[PDB]
Amino acid sequence: GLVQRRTEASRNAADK
Amino acid sequence: HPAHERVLQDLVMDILRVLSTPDLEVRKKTLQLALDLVSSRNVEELVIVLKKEVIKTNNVSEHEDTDKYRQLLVRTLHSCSVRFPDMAANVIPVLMEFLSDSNEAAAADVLEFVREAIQRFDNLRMLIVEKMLEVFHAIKSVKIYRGALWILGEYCSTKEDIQSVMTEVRRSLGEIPIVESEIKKEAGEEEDRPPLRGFLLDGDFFVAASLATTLTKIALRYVALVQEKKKQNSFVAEAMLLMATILHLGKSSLPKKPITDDDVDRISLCLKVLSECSPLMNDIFNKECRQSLSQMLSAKLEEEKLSQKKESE
Amino acid sequence: MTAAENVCYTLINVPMDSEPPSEISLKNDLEKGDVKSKTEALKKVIIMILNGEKLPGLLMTIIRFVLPLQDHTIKKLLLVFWEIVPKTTPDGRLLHEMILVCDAYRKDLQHPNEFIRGSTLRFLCKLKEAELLEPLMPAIRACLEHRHSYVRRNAVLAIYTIYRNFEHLIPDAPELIHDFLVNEKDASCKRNAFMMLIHADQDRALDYLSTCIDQVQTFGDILQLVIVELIYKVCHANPSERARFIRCIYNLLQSSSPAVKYEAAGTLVTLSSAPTAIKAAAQCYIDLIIKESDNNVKLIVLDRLVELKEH
Amino acid sequence: SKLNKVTQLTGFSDPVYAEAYVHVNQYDIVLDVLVVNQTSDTLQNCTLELATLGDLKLVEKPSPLTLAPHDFANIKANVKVASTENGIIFGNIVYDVSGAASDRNCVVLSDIHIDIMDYIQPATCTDAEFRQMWAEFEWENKVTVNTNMTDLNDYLQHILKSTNMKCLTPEKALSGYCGFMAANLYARSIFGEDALANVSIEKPVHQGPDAAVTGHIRIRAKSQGMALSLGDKINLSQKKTSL
Amino acid sequence: VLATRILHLLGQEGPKTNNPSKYIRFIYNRVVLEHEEVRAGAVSALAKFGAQNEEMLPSILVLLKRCVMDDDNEVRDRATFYLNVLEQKQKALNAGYILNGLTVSIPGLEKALQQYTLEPSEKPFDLKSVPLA
Amino acid sequence: IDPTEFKFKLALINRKYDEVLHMVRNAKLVGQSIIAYLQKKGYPEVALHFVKDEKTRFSLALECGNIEIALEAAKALDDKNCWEKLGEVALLQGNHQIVEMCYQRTKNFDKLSFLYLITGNLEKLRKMMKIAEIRKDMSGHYQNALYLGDVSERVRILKNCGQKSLAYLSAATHGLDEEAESLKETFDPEKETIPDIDPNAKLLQPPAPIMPLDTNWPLLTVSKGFFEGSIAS
Amino acid sequence: ENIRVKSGAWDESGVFIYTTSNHIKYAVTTGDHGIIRTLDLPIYVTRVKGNNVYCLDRECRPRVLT
Amino acid sequence: HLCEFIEDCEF
Amino acid sequence: KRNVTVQPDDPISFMQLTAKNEMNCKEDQFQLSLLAAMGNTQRKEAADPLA
Amino acid sequence: MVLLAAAVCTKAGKAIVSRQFVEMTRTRIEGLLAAFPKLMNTGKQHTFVETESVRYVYQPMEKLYMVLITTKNSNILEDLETLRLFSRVIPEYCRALEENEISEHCFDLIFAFDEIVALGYRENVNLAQIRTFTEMDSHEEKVFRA
Amino acid sequence: NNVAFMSYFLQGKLDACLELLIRTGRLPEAAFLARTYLPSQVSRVVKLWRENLSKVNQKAAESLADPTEYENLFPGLKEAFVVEEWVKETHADLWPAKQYPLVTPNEERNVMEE
Repeated sequence: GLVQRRTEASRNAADK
Repeated sequence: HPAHERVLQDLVMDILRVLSTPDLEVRKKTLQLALDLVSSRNVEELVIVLKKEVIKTNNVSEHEDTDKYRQLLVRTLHSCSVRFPDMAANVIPVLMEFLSDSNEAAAADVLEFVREAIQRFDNLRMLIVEKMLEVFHAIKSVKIYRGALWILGEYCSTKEDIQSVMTEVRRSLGEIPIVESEIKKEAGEEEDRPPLRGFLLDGDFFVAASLATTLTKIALRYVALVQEKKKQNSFVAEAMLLMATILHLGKSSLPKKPITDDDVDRISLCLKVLSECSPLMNDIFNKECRQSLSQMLSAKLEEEKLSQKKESE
Repeated sequence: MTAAENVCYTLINVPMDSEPPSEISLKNDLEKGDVKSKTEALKKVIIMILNGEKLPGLLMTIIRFVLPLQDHTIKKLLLVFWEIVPKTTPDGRLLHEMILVCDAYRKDLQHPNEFIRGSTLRFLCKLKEAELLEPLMPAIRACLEHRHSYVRRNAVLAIYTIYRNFEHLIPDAPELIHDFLVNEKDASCKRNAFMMLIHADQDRALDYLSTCIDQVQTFGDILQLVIVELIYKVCHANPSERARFIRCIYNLLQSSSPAVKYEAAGTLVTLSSAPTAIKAAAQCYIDLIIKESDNNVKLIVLDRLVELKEH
Repeated sequence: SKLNKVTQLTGFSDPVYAEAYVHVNQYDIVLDVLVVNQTSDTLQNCTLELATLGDLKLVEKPSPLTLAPHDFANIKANVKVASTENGIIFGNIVYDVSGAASDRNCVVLSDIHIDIMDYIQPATCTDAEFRQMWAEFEWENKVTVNTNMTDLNDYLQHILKSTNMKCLTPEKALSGYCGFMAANLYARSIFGEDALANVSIEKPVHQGPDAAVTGHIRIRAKSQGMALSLGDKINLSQKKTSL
Repeated sequence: VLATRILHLLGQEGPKTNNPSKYIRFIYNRVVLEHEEVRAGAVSALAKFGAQNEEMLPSILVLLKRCVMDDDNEVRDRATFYLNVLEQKQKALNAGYILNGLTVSIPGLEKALQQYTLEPSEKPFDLKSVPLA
Repeated sequence: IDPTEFKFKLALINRKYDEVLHMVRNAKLVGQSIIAYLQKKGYPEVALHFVKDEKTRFSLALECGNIEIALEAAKALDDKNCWEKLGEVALLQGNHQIVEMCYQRTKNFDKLSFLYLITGNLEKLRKMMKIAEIRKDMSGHYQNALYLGDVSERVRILKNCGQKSLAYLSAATHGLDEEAESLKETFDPEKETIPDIDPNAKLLQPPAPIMPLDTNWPLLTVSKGFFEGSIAS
Repeated sequence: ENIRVKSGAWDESGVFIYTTSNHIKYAVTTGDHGIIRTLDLPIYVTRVKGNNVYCLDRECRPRVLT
Repeated sequence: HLCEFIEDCEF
Repeated sequence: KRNVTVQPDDPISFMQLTAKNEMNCKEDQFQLSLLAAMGNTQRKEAADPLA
Repeated sequence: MVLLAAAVCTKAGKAIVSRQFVEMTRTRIEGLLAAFPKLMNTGKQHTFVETESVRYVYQPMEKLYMVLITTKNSNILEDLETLRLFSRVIPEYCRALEENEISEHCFDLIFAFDEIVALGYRENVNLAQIRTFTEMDSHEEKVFRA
Repeated sequence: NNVAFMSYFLQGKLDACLELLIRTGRLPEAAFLARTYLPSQVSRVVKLWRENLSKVNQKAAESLADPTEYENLFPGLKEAFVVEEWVKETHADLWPAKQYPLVTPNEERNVMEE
C-alpha cells in the first residue's frame, strides 16, 4: 500500500 | 498555590517590569503569568501598561520579534477584556488600529476579539461599527478585509451606518461598471487601486462572495428600516449592481485569475435573494446567521469549561 | 559487580588511534622504560582499564616497577590506577597483592611532599575496602595536625568518608573533627570540618554554630553557605528550631555574596511563612534578578518566584 | 508478573532449550535469555548469535559459554532502538560438541517482534494544522480494512486502542447510524515524529446488517519507517480480531 | 480549481446516476479535509444531491447541519442557505435556487441594469425584460 | 516427538481432568511455561501446586480464592500490597479474622474500626479509640467515640481541641453537669454568651449488637474441585 | 513463515508436520505451531508415523528422521 | 477516476 | 487528580485547633533531588516496588 | 547543591573526559553524557538544560563543550562560577581546544578537576592555587631529600 | 455518603444505613451491619451479596451461607429476631438530651439479656 504522492501541493511543499 | 496567588496579585506590576527584556519567551511567560494574576484591583493598571507597550511596538521598528511581541500583547489585552468587560471599551479602539497592520496574524487575533466583543457586549456595538468604518480603508490583508466586511454586514443597525458601509464599499470598488472602467483606463480615456478592486484584479474572488453576503444582509436590513419604497428599491438595485459588475469582471479576461464556479454560485444566490426579498431569506440572513455565531461562541466556551472541569474533576 | 554497575569517578573516551599496545609491550615499558616511557605506559594502562579491558597480569608489574618511583606524575597516575583496578577476588575477598599497596599508601601519607599527602588522602575518600583503611588510620589521624592547610582539609574529608562508610574504624571521628573545627584558622579546613559535622553529628555542628552565630556575617561565603545548609536541615527535622535561626538567615540576605543571598532567601521561605519573611525573600530574589547580568541566574531565580506563587 | 513477557525461543526436543524475558525500555531492549543444555554432552563455545532487522542495533555481542551436561546459564543481550520502526530480532544458538560427530551445531530461535506501540503517544492538533500536515507529509501508507467487526464505532475504538492514536474528529461528527464514518487520527512518537491517519469506513448495506466493516485507512508521516510500521501494526490488529 | 470543477460536475451529474449515494462520501470528505473554496463547492454539490434525490434528502439535511458548524463564513452561509431551502421541501424552491441558474444573457442583463440605474423608477427591475441567453 | 505438551493442553481444553492429573503426576513437564498456561486458561488452582516462588504463589492463591496459602505467602513476603489484596479477597469470602489481621498489618485503623463496628466487637473498638488518642488523630478519636456512643470522651476531645462552645453544648445537653459547670467557669461572662440547651434534645445512642460476629462466615464444604481433592492426597 | 515452506504431511494424531528450508515444524488445527527440529538440508516429508518422519532428500534418497 | 484525481489535485 | 475521595476514617481537620504557623513538612528536597540525580529514586507511581 | 560530574565533550556530543565527584555507576554517567547532545537546544540565549532528574550547565569552547552535571536544586550562581573556573583550567594544560589535545592532557585535567571539587562541594580555589597544587612543589620534600 | 451514614446511624435509622451500603455496592459491610443490628434483613443482603460476588468468583459466592437455607450456621439468629422487635418497640422514641448522664453506654448493655 505504500505510494509516493507527486501532487502539485507536495512539490510546492517540498520546494518551500 | 491559592494562598500565594493573592500575594502575587499585589506584585503584578513588578512582574510586568520583566517585559523590558527583549526575549520573546521571557515576555510570553511574563504576560501569561500577569494574565493569570489579573484581578478587579489591578486590571486597570495592567491594561494601561500593556497599552503603553503596544504603542511602543509601533515606534520601535528594529527588533525582529517586535511583530510576535505585538501579537502576544494583543492576545493578552483580548483575554483581559473578556474577563473584565468594563476594560473592553478602553482596549477595543487601540486594538482596532492594528487591523491596518502588515502583520496579518496580529490583525486576525484583533478581528476575532472584535467579533466576540460585538456579539457579547451590546453597548460596544456602536463604538465598534464606527471605528471599523474609520479603519476599513486602511486594511491591507484580504482575510482581514473579509472579516471587517462581515462585521459591518452583521452589526450595522442604523440607516446612517448602512449608507456609510455602502459608500465605503463603493469607494473600495472605484468606478462602476468595473469592466467598462478598466477598459477606459487601458484605452487612456502600484496604481492606487482601491483595495477591493486590487484584490479582485489579483483574482481573489472569495472576498467578493463575502461582500455579496454582506450587501445582502445590509440591503434586507435597509428595506426594514426605510419606509420609502423608491429608496428601498434604489438601495437593493445598487447592491445588485455591485454584485453584477463583480460577476462581469470575474468572467472577463481582466483579472489575473478567473472567478471560481463556487464564488459565481454564491454571488448568484445573493442576487436571487435580493430579487425575491422573501421573509424566509430575511430571517436566515439577519437572525439565523447571528444565532449561529452565538451558538458557536457558547459551544467553544462550554468545551473550554468542560476541559477545565475534566482536569478539575 | 560488572564494570558498568561499579562506581565510576573517571570517564576517558580517547580514540585509540594507534595499534592497542600489547600487554607484553606495556609490561616491557613498565619494567625497563625510563620515567617518561613508564608514565605513558601507565596512562595507556589506565585508559585500557577504564574502557573495560582486564589487565590482571600487569598488577604485580606496576607494584614492583612503578609503585616505588618518586616521580610526582607517576604518583598521581598511580592514585587513578588504584581507584579503578579491581582490589577483590570475584568472591569479594581482598587480593593478597593489595597488602604491598597498603604499605605504599602509608608511606605516601607520611611523604615529605604535602601535595602527595593531600592527594593520597583525597584518594582514600574513594576506598571501599575496610581492610586497606584499618592499617592507615594512625597516619590519617596524624595528617589532621599537619602544618599545611592542604593536608588538613583533605584529612578531614578522608575521616568523614571513613566514618560514613566504616564507623567502627573511627568511632570518635565527630569529636575529633569538632575539636579540629574549634582550633582551625583556615577557611577551607573549617568548611570541610563543619560539613562533616552536618552529616555525622548535627548537635556538635549546632553547638559550634551557637558560639559563632553573631559573627556569621563576617565569615567567608563558603562557610556561610554550609551554615545555611545546616540551618535548613536542622529546621526541617525540628521545626521548633526555626525561631532561633530566622535572625541569622535574615542577616545573610544582606551578604556581599550573591550565592549566599540566594541560599539565604530560599532557606528563609522554609523557616517562616509570615508575610514579612516571604516579602523579604521575594524582594531578595527580585533584586538578584535585576542586578545579576547572567540570563541563567535570571531564569532560575524567576522559577523560585513561580514556586513561591504556587503556595 | 515477569511471566507475561516470557517468550519461548526453542522446543523441548532441541538439544539446547532457550526462553527469553523481553524487557522494552524507552531507548533500549534488554533480552534475558535462559539457555539450558538438554544433552549429556558438554557444549563448548555455546554462543547466542543475534541479528536485528529495522533500526535496531545490537550493543554488545553475547560471549561464548561452556555448558556442562544438563547445565543452564542466563545470557543478557542489549538491543538499542534508534527510530520508531517495527523491529524483528532473529537468533541462533551455536555450539561445538567435544568428540561427538553430531551433525547439529545450530539451534534456530523463534523471531522476537518489537512493538512500535511502546514508542507512540496520542497527540492533539487543530483541524487546520492536521490538514496542513496531511498535505505536506511525503509518505502515505494505504491500509485496506479487513475485519469481522460489524459496528463502525467499535472498529474505530479498536483502531484507537491498537494504535495509541487520538481521534481529532469530534464525537458529534461521528454520531448517528448512517453506515458511513470518517475520522482523523493524530499521534507523536517519543522521538518527536508526527503520524497522521485518516479512517474512511463504510458498512456495505447490500451484504446485509451482519456485513463486516469495509473501507481504507491512510497513514501519512514524514518518515517511511513510521508510515510502514503503523500500517503493518493496523494490518496485524485487524487480523487478530478476525479470529 | 480542478477540485471545485469536479465537485460542480458531481453535483450536476452525480444525482442522475443509478447509485447517487456512492459519490456523497467523496464530496463530504472534502468538507473535512480541504480549503475554504473546495468546502464551499462541496456544500453546493451536496445541496444539488438533496434537491434532486428525495431518498437522499434526510441524509443531506444531516450533512448540511454539520456543515453549518464550519469556521469559514461563506461555507457556513451556503450551508445555512441550502439547509433552510431544503427544509421547506418545496420542489419549486429547489428548482429555482439550487438546480437552475440564470437563463438571461449576462451582457444583456448588465446593459439593462445600467440603464435602470441611470433612470430608476418606482417599479422594481424586472428580470423578464432581459433577453434570454 | 514428545506429544506431552499438546496432549496436556488438549486434555485441559476437553475438560478431561483425569488425563490432566495423570500427566501432571507422571509426565516430565519442563519449566514454568505450563504453569503460565494453566493460569492463563483459568486453572490457577492446578498451577498453585507447582509454584514455589512466594510472589507467584501469592498471586495464584488469590486467583484461586485459597486464603490459607495466600496467608502463608503474604507472611513470607511481608509486603503492604500483599496484605491489602489478601484483605480484599478474605473480605469477599467472609473471613473477617484475616481481614482484621490485614488491616492491622497495613495500619488501616479507620477500616479496622469500621470492621469492629459491623462485627459487634465493641471491646476492640474501644482499643481503636485509645490508639487514635495515642496517634493524636483527633478526627479518628472523635469518630470512634461516636461509634461507641461515648459522650464523655467526645466532650474531652472537644475541650482538648479548644472547641469550648461545642464541649459545653455536648456536656450540658447530655447531663454531664460537673463537666458543663467546669466549662462554664471558663467562659468570660461579660463577652461570651452561654448557649441555651434544648430540653428536647434526644440521646443519639448507637444500637446495641444483637449477635456479635466472633467466628468467620460459615463456608459450605463445596466439593473440592476435582484437582484440589486428588492432588492433596 | 518468513522462510520458504517446502513440504508437509499429516500425523495420525491430526497434527500437520511441515518442513521449511531450516526447520521441521508442527501446526495444530487450532493455530498452535512450533519448531520440532533444525534441518541441515531441506527435506521433503512424505509420511509421519509416531516419532518417525519419513522423508525424501534432494537426491531422492528416502530418509527417516526421529 | 475524476473523483480519485481530486483527492490529490494540486490545480 | 488532587480531589482524593474523603474516606470515613480520614482525619477531620479542625482549622480552629490548628496553629496558623504549621508549615506542612515538605520532604527534604535536597536529599530527594540528590537521590533523583543519582538514579536511585524509584519512580513513585509506576514501579510498584512489590512488583 | 551537589556537582555530580564535570565533562569535556566535543560539539558532536562525544564525551572525551569525565570526572565524577559522587558515587555514580558507569552506566548512569555514560547515559547522562549520551543524552546531553540531543537535549542541547540551539539558538537560545542561555547555556543550561534541565531533565526530570539532572541539570546540565555548559560553556562552549571553540570545538568543545565544558559540561557540568548538577542536581536540579543546585545553586546556579555557584555552579556558573564553578563552570567558569573549569573552563579556565582547560587552556592552562591544552594549547588548542581540540579533541586530540584534551586526550593527550586528560590526566592533567583530571588532577586539576579533583582540586576544584571534593565530594560534590566546590573548594575555594583560584587558578593560581590549582596550578600550585598540581605542580606539587614541596619545600619539606626538598629539605627531606637534601 | 459518610455524613449520610453517620446521620442515619445517630437517629437509629438502621434501614436507611443498610440501603445506603447496598446502593454504594458495600454488600459485605451491609451484611455485617444487618447481622449485628438488623438480623431480619440478613437473608436479603446475603442474596444480593452472592449475586454480586458470583460475577467475580462464582465458587466464593456459592460458599456464602444464607441463614434461610442453613439456620444451623447462624446460632442465636432466631433469638435475635425477637430482640430486634423488642428494640424497635422499646426504643421507638429518642430520649431527651438532658437525660444523657442517666443513659447506660451501649458498651455496658447486653441487649440479648435485657
